[PDB]
Amino acid sequence: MTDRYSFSLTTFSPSGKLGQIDYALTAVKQGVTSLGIKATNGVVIATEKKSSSPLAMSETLSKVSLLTPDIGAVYSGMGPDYRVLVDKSRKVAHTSYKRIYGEYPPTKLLVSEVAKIMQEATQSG
Amino acid sequence: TTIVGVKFNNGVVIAADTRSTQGPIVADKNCAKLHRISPKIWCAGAGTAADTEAVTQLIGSNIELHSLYTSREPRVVSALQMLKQHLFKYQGHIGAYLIVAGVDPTGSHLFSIHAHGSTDVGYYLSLGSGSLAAMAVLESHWKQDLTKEEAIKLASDAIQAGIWNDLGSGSNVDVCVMEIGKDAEYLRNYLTPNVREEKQKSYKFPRGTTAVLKESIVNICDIQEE
Amino acid sequence: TTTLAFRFQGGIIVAVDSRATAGNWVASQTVKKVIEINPFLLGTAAGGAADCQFWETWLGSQCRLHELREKERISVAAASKILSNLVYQYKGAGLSMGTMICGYTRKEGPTIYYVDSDGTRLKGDIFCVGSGQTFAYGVLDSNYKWDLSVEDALYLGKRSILAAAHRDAYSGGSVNLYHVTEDGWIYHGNHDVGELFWKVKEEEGSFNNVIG
Amino acid sequence: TQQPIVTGTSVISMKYDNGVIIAADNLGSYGSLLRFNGVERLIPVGDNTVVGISGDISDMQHIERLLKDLVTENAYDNPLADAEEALEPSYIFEYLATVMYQRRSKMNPLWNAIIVAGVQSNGDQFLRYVNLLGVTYSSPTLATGFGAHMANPLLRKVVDRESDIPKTTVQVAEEAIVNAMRVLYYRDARSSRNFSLAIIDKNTGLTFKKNLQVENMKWDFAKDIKGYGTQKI
Amino acid sequence: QFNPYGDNGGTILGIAGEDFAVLAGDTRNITDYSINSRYEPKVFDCGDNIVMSANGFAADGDALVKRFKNSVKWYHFDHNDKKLSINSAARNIQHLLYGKRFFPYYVHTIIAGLDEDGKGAVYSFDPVGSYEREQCRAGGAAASLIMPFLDNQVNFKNQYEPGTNGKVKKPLKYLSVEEVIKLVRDSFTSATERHIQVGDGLEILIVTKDGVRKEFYELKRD
Amino acid sequence: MDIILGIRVQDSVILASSKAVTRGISVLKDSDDKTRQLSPHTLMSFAGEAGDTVQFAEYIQANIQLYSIREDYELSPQAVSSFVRQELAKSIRSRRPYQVNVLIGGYDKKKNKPELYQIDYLGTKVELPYGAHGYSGFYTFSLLDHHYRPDMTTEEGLDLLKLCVQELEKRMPMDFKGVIVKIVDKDGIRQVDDF
Amino acid sequence: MDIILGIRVQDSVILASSKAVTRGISVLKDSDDKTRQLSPHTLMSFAGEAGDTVQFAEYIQANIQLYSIREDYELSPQAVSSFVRQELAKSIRSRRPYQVNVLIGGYDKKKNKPELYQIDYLGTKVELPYGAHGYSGFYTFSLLDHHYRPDMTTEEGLDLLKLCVQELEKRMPMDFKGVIVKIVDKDGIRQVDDF
Amino acid sequence: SDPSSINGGIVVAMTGKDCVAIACDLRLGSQSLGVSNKFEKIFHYGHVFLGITGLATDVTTLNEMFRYKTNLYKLKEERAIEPETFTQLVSSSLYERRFGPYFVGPVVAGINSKSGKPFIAGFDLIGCIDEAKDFIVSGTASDQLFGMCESLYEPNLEPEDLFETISQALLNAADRDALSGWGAVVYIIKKDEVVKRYLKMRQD
Amino acid sequence: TSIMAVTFKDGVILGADSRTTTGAYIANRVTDKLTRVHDKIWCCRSGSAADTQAIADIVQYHLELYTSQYGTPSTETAASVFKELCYENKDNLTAGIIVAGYDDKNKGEVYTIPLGGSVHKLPYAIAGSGSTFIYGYCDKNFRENMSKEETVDFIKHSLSQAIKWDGSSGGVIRMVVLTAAGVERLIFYPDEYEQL
Amino acid sequence: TSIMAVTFKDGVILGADSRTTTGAYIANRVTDKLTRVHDKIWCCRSGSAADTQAIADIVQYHLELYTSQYGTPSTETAASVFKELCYENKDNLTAGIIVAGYDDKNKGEVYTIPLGGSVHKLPYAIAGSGSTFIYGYCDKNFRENMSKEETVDFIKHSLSQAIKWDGSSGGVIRMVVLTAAGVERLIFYPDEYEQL
Ligand SMILES: [Mg+2]
Ligand SMILES: [Mg+2]
Ligand SMILES: [Mg+2]
Ligand SMILES: [Mg+2]
Ligand SMILES: [Mg+2]
Ligand SMILES: [Mg+2]
Repeated sequence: MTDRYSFSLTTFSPSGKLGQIDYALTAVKQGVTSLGIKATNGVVIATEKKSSSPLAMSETLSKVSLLTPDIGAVYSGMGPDYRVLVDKSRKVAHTSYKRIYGEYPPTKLLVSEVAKIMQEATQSG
Repeated sequence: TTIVGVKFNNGVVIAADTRSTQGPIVADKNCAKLHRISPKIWCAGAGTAADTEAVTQLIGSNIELHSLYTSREPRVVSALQMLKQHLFKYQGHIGAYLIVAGVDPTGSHLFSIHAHGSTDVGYYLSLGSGSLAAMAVLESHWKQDLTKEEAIKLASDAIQAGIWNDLGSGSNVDVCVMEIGKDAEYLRNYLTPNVREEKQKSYKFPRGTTAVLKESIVNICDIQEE
Repeated sequence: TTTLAFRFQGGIIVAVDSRATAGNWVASQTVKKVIEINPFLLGTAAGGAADCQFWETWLGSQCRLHELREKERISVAAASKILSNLVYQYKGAGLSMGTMICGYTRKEGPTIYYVDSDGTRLKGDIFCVGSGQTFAYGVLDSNYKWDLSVEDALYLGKRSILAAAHRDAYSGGSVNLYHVTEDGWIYHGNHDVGELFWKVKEEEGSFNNVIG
Repeated sequence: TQQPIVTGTSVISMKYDNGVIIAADNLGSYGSLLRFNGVERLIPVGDNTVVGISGDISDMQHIERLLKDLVTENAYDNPLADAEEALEPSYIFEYLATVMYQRRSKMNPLWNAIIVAGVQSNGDQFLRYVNLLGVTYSSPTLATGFGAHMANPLLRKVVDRESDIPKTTVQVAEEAIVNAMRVLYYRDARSSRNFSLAIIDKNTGLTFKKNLQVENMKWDFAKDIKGYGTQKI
Repeated sequence: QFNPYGDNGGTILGIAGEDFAVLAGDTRNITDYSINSRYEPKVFDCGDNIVMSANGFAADGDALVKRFKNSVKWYHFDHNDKKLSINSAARNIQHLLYGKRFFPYYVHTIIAGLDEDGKGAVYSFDPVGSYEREQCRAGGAAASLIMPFLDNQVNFKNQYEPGTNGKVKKPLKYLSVEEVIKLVRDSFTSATERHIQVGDGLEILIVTKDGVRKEFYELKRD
Repeated sequence: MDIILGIRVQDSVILASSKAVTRGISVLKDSDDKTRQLSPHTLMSFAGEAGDTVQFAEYIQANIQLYSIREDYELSPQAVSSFVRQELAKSIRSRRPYQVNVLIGGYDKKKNKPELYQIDYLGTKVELPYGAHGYSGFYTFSLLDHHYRPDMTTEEGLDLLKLCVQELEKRMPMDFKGVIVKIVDKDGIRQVDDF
Repeated sequence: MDIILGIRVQDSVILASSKAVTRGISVLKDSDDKTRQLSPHTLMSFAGEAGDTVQFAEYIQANIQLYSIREDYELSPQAVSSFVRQELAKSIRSRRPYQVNVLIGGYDKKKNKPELYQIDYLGTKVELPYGAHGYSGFYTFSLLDHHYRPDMTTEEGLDLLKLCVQELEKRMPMDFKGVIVKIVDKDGIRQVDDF
Repeated sequence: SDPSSINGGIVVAMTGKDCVAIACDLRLGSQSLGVSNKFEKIFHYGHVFLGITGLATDVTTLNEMFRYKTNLYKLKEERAIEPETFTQLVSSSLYERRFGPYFVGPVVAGINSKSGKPFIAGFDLIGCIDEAKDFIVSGTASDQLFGMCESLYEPNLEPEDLFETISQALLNAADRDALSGWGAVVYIIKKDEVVKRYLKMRQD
Repeated sequence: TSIMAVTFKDGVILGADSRTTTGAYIANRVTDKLTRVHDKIWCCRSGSAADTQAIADIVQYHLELYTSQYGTPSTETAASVFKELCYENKDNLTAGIIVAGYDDKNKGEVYTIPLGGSVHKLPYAIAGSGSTFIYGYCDKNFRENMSKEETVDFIKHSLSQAIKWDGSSGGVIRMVVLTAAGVERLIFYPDEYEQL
Repeated sequence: TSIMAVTFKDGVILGADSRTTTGAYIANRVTDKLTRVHDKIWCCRSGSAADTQAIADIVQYHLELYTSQYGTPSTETAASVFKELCYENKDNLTAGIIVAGYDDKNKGEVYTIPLGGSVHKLPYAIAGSGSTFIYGYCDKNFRENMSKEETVDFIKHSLSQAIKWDGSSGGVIRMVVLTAAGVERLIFYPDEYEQL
């Protein structure tokens, strides 16, 4: 066994494109529409609950997720990838911030941590 | 330290004194010993003060992540299990002695936890240097089917026994009431029976009393423009 | 503690600090480390404070009994040896004593005896005892001469305690000066180290390292 | 220097308006072994004093003989031995206190904590403590060993200072003592259910009660307690 | 192993005035984290206008006081009812303490009264009998909390006269008995707040040419 | 080893270090140089446990020489002293700590100032006009406190140093076999061969 | 104290004893005479624990002086050494033994012979041509073994003694502040004031 | 032997009306030997002030560590760290060395730049936070400081009055401690000005 | 602590006191020392409370995972898991555990695991500090194939004596009955058993 | 060691095992631990053999000299002499002695004197290392005013169990019967008491 894929699966093509990132963006394009609007005294995020079946309970599938008491997230694209990112985002808000400073991270820094996780899946083996 | 926990009709109450000490010296005269693990799960700590605060924040942090992961409100038994397995792993070197109390979908709960990782169940419990003074009161006045008002009275009376009779305990009584189907109400400084009397004299000095060698402005601001 | 005593042309200078500590806690700044055995004899106190007080007061009683019986002033040699023989009987029991027995008689002249709780008894010209002894020795050794004036000798003893008071954490408070002559000792006052330090710094130009 | 072998636990006591109450259980422990169940640890001296003793029982028996000998000696050439020149609580205590401190000073202590309870000639309440170190103190409530930690807090709720003593009746005082003995039985691992209680009143004299038991105990709530955390059955 | 010593806590304070002296001490008696008594007198009138307290291990404290009171009695018998002067009492106490040099009374002793010129006097002793006349001396548990405050407020240490900026010290003006008692009460109130062994009650013995007077004050009981 | 002294005067730093090396009963050497040149204008003297002293000194030397080559630049005395402190501070919580006390005498060519740093085995750094380690200060500091001036010449500094050594030779029980004296200034490091 | 040496030559005994008195950290004296004249032709040097040394030496002195007066006669060095040994042998099983080592240098006027006796604190007596106590022998005995002759003059004995002291001053870690040298012969006891 | 009392020294912090004050002695020693009279124990990162008593090597190390951490904080957060936040950082950093701790007694002091609220805090060597309203004390004369502060302190003191109170608290406490003194520094901190004053004291 | 397990005709009964001490202070007077590792496999705990709780929790986990895969475990299997933990970690444990269970095939079984980590299958077992005082009584009074009522009386009388003499034991006498019929909890208070 | 003394209707009976060990080696397997200090005052010895022999010999001397002057001593008097020696020399003794005697006035009496040197008058007493295992049995089975045969059976059964569990006890069971009729020695061998 062992993970013998210790090399990058995303690489620069001759034209300078990173194929797997572009293809990931194509997968996002196929995904259901979600949006965000910022007001003076608040922010709103919204999306469609595209139910795969009417027998399915769409309330159990949360597309909009609480990350911290003051931060929320919504997505477009592959749901399972989102779900694990929310788990990692919630944990990293504690491990790399709340357990150090005794308070929840500001939006931009939590976003920065999420961005870092996504960057690493673009370069790691 | 004197900390107690008391079960009642529709929930549980915990209480604590507010004196933290360094040997025989009182470091803080109004310490907050009632800590929050989750909104409706609270605990009081005795022993090594850093260990009690550190272990409640860690388990409280993991409890929050667990609550988010499972989409369920946190349970006291989960806090209990996580605390005891952590403390057991460190074999008493983490000197945390806790009374854990709270409400959850299963009901109301009251546990004690010792530094080596052992846990106990009870309707009334006491921990800390004033635990014997407090337990004497609890053993004298506790009964089954206490009301909310009776439990708060009993709990605070048990802390008072520690405050007056135990040198390790003093100052004020903090209380937190966790009732089923309700928000937990934290009652900071529920009792204040130890206010210092006015001093005989004011020790405000005349300005210029202290001898000074040098003065200077300290630059706290960043490097300036232009 | 810092105590010193040295012989010179004009007799003996005795100088001591005034600090008493129990660990890091400064118990007192006004402690007397010169025991006035009698009007002619002085003793310094280092080590055990009670042991030095008790037994040097007792020594005064023995010296008084001697001159009543013999109709003659006791010699510094004899007085010092009464104390050293006494503490030697107690050797092992845990007495803690380091003292200079100082006096000025006809037959001996100015004489200093270092007496110890181990039973050591040493005659000498310069002695320094205590936690700050090394600091005082430096100032003494570099500035000492037999032909010092009483004024300069008094200052040297004062300055040497100041040196120790500054550097040694367990020395300070104030300086007590004595001048021992043949006709008896003469007290030369209590000098607060706090006030003395700044005074000496300015007038002497020393302690440039310290900001004043 | 020794170590205690057969030991007695808490002695508890308090002042009330007309006198003093003192109590102690009837156990002589041998380490964790509850060896002897019929040990009287309250020893009356005359009709005005009761000495309560905890700690080493062999030393208690020695002290018991000293007090017995003290009564004999006081009667010698003393026509007023049963009147003006009878033994006072204060005399008995000072004697014991002298002995205890002398013995600690020879590095061979009587390994005990003692409470002398009684009423003086003028009707004053006497209650004072002495132990193996010769340390003495007086208080409206006094207790030894575990009693100090658990009984005193309860007894001090009745008589918190000197001014509460005249307000406290013998019925209230006895009730508090009996409750304290129950609490000690719940919580002291070296205690027994059986105890003795002595009241020394300036009007009704010495009332010595033997073979008392802790009663009205709460245990029913134990049935509901299951496991140590997660267990339901 | 048997330990012949113990710590009964407590804190005492002696202050010498111009024509008076006070010796104060809290009335709390303790072992470890338990209170033995909220009122156990610690400062004693020993006769001949002398007040005494031997703070630390209470059994040795009581023993010493008892032996000194006894010494006052026998001083009267042996020397035609002569008054024992405070300096003579002090030297006598040194010998009582040094008598047990190799098995000491585990106490810090302080006595107070008037000297033979009628001025206020306080003497301070270590456990083995080294002693000294002092103007100001706190002893016991909260001594380290009280002495710095007294250096500042009685002797005006580190205090200078405004405008001069360190050049002129604040003058050492004499304090009245009412002024001293204020500093004593504030010393014990502060010590009670920050030291667990201090509290319950404060008993002050004031010595003047008229005799010995007592004053009692409540302290916090926690 | 035993005695190491340091004094910063007007335009130079002077380090005096004992020559004796004693292994218990016998004095094995009476000409030992307890110092290493870290850079052209930075000298470090040292004293402590046997082996650790030289091992540490040479390790520091190698690291500073490596830095000098990499950057083609001499680190300031302050920078070198901070590096050394960190190594000792790292060392004190190691499995087996370096038992070494050092003085760092350097001339800062940028600021045109002499600089003396005293660092003990715990990583306790202090910048001083004069310094010592072990018992050396107990004997010498009273003399230095008295005579020292910040505007002293190199020759005056050496005279005050002789007085310190004389006091040591008088009152110290151990025979430290005299001292090797070295001067650090703008022109670099040189040894005073007659002392 | 530290170093005491002894050498018996043709017509005299020479005792060399260090001048230093050290109380832990400081050298309190550098002119201490570690010897007592027991009788006109008998000298005893001594070294050991502080207090005990002088107390013992003076006690022996008093006893020999008492004997001298009572009998109007000087005891032989052998007789004095046997008395001293017994006192030390008595001392070693006492509550608190005298921690003192001695050399007894005497001239026997009856036999017209110099005599050197070495006695340690246990009461271990040996008559020797040359002797020492403590670590002194470790440094000096190889030189004495090589150069010593029983027919040496006093001047030659002093030269060999200088060589021993030089070796001590070179290899001993402690500064013993030189030695006081005394000669015991038919004319009595005298001190060599320049050494 | 005891690491917290080898080098000696003290720090005290007090709150006043719209101001805080933090002060320290200047002594560094090797037990009985005085080594330095310029060893300052107060540091600042932006407007947040940190005093540190105890083992001097750890005082230096922790200062360098918190400079390091507050510099990275500022670069990422794009703002200076606040006293409340820094207090939690000090606590976290100390507790991560739970079974091999820095032998120190840190003291945080400052004013929150947004709320303007005066803030002080103290810690044990292992990270336990003491957030007192009135005053925080630390060092080898902490008992003495507790005694001085408890009697001298009163709430809502003006900056120039607070200076006198904290100065006298420090000075007289240090004079009853062998291992403290050799000079002293007092910081008077207001929302947008900080004054630093070196005090004249006895040098023994 | 006073604990015991006794096999009888219909199965097995576990018995225990309820006292937990810290020195001479009774930290808990209503402790439950009879703990469940499986439906009809229980244990009695003595020694370090932290250790025996930690062990019991791990065993319960192992038997739960065993049951998910291989069905109901035997009492012997449970005892083996206890032993494995106690034996391999003997240097860091202070645990004396009695394991008792009911199979239909094997019926009532009792295994005792003392400090060393050895295993001993017995008709009945006694353990804890208070057991020392009842070795004589239990050996004289135990019979095989007793009835439920006889076994309850045997345990009640035995632990009554252990409690009477051992200061470390006391409170209520808890019992758990394991048979084909199911799991029955019993409790007996001081006023009942002290007069025996 | 396993020793006991039991009062009954006609007087008192002393009982003891016969094992004396040096570590795990049985130095003597036929020891007589029932020793005579007077005609009808005997004792059972436990602890240091040297100490208890030395004490018993001194007591016998004291009671012999007592008898010469004041006539037959009471059992209480004998117990007092034992106590005086054990209490005053408690620092240098390791002795646990049971004193048993028969008067005509007082009948059978038993006094136990444990390590500390205290005295306890009891209806019956048990002591020695093996006694720990029979506290439960003896407490349940003892009755006052038993017959001679019942008391012999009680002691035999009790010491049988003490011997069974205590490695320091063993050998034969010796007994001494003290009544008005006189002094009767009894012995019971392993083959007899082991099968009980
Ligand atoms: Mg004498
Ligand atoms: Mg309290
Ligand atoms: Mg020899
Ligand atoms: Mg100083
Ligand atoms: Mg023996
Ligand atoms: Mg056997």
